[PDB]
Amino acid sequence: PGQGRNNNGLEIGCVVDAASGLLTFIANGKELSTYYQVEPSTKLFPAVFAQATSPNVFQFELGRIKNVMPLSAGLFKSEHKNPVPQCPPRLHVQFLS
Amino acid sequence: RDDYDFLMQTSTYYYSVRIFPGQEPANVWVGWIT
Amino acid sequence: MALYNGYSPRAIDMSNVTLSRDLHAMAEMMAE
Repeated sequence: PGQGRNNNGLEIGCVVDAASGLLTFIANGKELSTYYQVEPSTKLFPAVFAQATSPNVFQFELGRIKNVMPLSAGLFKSEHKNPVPQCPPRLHVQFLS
Repeated sequence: RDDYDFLMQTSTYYYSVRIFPGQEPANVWVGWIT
Repeated sequence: MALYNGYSPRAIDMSNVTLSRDLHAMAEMMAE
């Protein structure tokens, strides 16, 4: 739907339910129609494909929303029951080279 | 706020991507890869 | 898209948009 494209930075939220292998997306507090169903034991890497049209392109935000654990909880087994979002030094950004 | 028991029992994880103003959203894809 | 689309002065952070080479030449000549 119709936005100003610039009132606030676009926030695309990715939600992964690993117990059911269901991938859903949120545009702006609004569930998107696109969804995916992955096969069991799939290992999914968060990914962004971008063609830069600005000095500032985008940013990963490793937070959480209501009733959902943060990404660090599933990434690290030591934080499997830690609701507080974390970005340990092991997690970093890689690019196709 | 949220339900602590549900938050502990859930296997649902979240992350987000903020596309800054001035960057064309048609040139940005967000999701997961293997 | 736009057709279907106390006081808050809040406006748009706009300086981050890019311009092509022809667009930049346009801007230069019209500022001239």
